Amino acid sequence: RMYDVTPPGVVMGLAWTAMGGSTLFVETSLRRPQDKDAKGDKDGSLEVT
Amino acid sequence: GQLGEVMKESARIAYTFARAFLMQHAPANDYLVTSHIHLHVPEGATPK
Repeated sequence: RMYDVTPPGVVMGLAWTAMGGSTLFVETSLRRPQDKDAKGDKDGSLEVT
Repeated sequence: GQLGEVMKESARIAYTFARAFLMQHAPANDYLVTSHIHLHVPEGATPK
């Protein structure tokens, strides 16, 4: 189990891999400063990887 | 400088920390938040 405290935005997830099953983690994070404009109205586009 | 996108998030993070460190240190200066800046990292580093 790599993480133990699990810093925010990381969660465990089971996966029925090609051989056996393994508890792969899922992770996420910001990619730009958020308040680029306090009035800004643009969709917070996701980027999957 | 031949950015991989992962290098782009790292860059933006470092940028924001710079912006915070200035106001934490010398509030009167405002050079970073008020000006455009080109930055160049030469290629060669492997992505990891």
